[PDB]
Amino acid sequence: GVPDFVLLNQITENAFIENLTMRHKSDNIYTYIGDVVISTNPFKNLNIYKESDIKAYNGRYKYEMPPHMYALANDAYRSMRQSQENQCVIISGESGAGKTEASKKIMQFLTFVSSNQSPNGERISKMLLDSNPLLEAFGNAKTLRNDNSSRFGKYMEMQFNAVGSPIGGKITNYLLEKSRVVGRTQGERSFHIFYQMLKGLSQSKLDELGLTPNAPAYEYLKKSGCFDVSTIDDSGEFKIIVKAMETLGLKESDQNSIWRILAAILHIGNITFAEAAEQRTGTTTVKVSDTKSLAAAASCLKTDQQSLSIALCYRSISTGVGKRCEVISVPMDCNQAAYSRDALAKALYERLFNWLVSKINTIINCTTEKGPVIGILDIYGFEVFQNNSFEQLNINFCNEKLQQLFIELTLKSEQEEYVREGIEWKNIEYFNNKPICELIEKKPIGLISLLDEACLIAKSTDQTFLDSICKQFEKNPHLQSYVVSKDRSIGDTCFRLKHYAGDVTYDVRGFLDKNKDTLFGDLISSMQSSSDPLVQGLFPPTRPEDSKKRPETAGSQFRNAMNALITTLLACSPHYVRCIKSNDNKQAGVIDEDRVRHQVRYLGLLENVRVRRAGFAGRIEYTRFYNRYKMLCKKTWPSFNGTAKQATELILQQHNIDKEEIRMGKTKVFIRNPTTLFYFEEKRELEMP
Repeated sequence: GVPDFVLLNQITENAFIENLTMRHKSDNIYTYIGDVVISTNPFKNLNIYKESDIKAYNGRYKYEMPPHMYALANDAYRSMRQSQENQCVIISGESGAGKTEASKKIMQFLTFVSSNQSPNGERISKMLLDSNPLLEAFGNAKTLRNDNSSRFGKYMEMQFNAVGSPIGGKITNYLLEKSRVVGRTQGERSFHIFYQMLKGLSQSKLDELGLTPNAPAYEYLKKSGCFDVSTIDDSGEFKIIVKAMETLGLKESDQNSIWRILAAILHIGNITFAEAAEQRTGTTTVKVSDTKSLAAAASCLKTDQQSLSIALCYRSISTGVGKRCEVISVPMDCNQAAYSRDALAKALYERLFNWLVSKINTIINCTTEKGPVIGILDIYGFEVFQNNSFEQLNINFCNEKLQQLFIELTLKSEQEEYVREGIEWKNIEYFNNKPICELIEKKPIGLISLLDEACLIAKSTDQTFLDSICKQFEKNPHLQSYVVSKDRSIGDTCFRLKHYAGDVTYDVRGFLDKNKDTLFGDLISSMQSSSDPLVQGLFPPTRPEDSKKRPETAGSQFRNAMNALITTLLACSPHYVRCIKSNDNKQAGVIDEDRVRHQVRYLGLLENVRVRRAGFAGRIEYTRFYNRYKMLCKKTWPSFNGTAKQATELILQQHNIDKEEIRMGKTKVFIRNPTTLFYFEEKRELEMP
C-alpha cells in the first residue's frame, strides 16, 4: 500500500502527529524524513536487539523493510567502505534516553553486514552491549527533576581493523562542570561513584583512606545536606561497581592503587580555610585553623605542611633572564584565595578522568592490528526549571552549537552535495544562518567577548556584568530585559534571552567562581616536584596531547574546548540521529500532550521538513518518483534522454497537464495546494485498476 513515511495518505501537520503516534502504536519504532532518522525510547529491556531482527536488515533497501537502516547510510556510510575514508555520527534527544539505545542501533547494523568467523569478534560484541550498565554509572548522575540526566561532552571514537570490525577506541571530554563535586542546588547530588564508595567499604579500610564515620564533619558533603536516600541502595550498588571494574580489567590490586589517588584528593578537598586575622581593618587573608584537615592534604604528600601553604595561598613570581625563582610571594585576597582553592581541587579531577578512561583503554585496546576511526557523540539533555541559573546558560550554549551543527551539515553540507551529484539545482531561500547569535560572540564586541571583559575586571560582580550587556546591545535581535521590554516576569536582578522558540530568564548567582576556574603553573610546579607515583601521578607525563601554551586566563581556555570541537567537524562526512523522550514515567505507551509537542517544536524538525525542500504541501522525490511511475506514460523507457525536466515535460504534455504546476530541482516534486494530490491519485484510478 504505502511504504516509507514520505507517502502519507494526508501530508498535513495534524496527520504528521496523529500518524506518529499510530506508528509507535503499530510496531514501528524509527521514522524517516528526506533521509532523517527519528526514534523513541522504551526505557526497558525490549526483546528486539539480537540476531533475529538483525538478519531481517541485511541485504535489503529502505523502501522494502520497516524503518531502521535508512538507505542514506547504505549509500554513504557504505559508499566510503570500498572509498576508504573516515566517518562520524552525532546523536541527541535528552539525557538518559539512549544516545545506550540510539548507539545500540549503529552497532547491530554494522555487524553481520561486516564479518564473522573470529571467536573474538562475537565476544567483543557482548562486552560493548554490557557497557550500557557501565556507562550508566560514569556519565549519568541524578538531577533535581530527571534521574538519568548525564552531564558531560563526550566524543567517543571507535577504531577498526583491516577487515571491518572494531578494535578499540579513545575518549575525549570538553570543559567539565567541575563545580559539581563541591557545589550544587539543594536536593541534587554529585556523581554516584563517590557516594556508592563511602557506604560500601569497611570502617577498617576507611581509616586507611583517612575517612571518619561522620558525614557532617566534612564540608563538600555538608554543603549538600543529604546523604541517605530510600530510593537508591548504597551497599547493593558497590558490589555491582566492583563487578563492572573486574569484568572490564580492573582487579582489586589495581583498584586499591587507584583509590589512593582519589583518597588523596579527598584530603586536599576537605579544606575550606577560616578567617585569617592577618590584616588590620575589615579585610583578611587565609590561614589554617582546622590544621588536621590541611595536614591530611600534605599527609598523603608527606611534605612540610607549612611549606606547602607558602607556595599556594601565597603567589610567588620572579622570572627574567633564566626562568623564575620561587620563594617571595603575595598573600592574595579572599576572592582570589577561594579561587585558587577551587581551581586546584577541580583541575586535578579533569586530569584524572582523562587519565582514568585512557589508561583503561590501554588494556582494552587491541595491539594485534590497526585500522580507521569513526566518532560518536553524546551529551546532556534539555532541562528547564521554573527558575534558572548560570549552569543553564552554558548548557543551552552547547545546544546553540548542536543546532548550528545541523545547520552547517543537514542544511549546508548536504546542500552542497546537490551540485556535486550533478543535478539541476537552483538556490532556494533557506532560513538565515542565524549569525546574530554567532557573530555576537566571536569577533571583537560580542557576548563572550564582553563576558571576558567584565570577568577580568576582578572587582566587577555578576550584577555589574549584566549592565555591560544591555548597553552594548538591547538592539541586536534576540536579547531583552525588564528595562526595555516591559514584562513583569523578568526580575530586577535577571535578564531575558531568546534561543530557538521560547524565552528563558537566567539568574546571576555564581558566574564568577563558576566560570574562570583557571589554574596557573605557580601552584603545580611545587607539587609535581615530588617523588611519588601518586603525587606526581596526579600530573601525567607532562601534557597529554593538550598544551601548546599552558598559562592563559580562562575565557580562551573554554574557547579551546569548543573550538577543538568545531575544527574537527568541518573536515569530515557526518551522520545525524535524533531522539525523542516519550514521558516522565518510563512508559512505553503513554503520551504527555503538552510535553511531546514542545519537544518536537524547540528542535525545529518540521520546519527542517518544509524549508529544506522549499515550503508547501505534497512532495515526492524524483529518484523515487522515476522508479515508481514508470508504467504510466510513454517515452519514459530506457530510450530516455537523460534530463529529469525534458522527460517529465514529454510525460505531462501527452495527457494535457499544465507545466507551471510542476517544477524541477534537486530530488523533490513541487505541486502547490492539496487538492491536486487527491486529483492526481484519483485520476490514476478511474482509468486503470
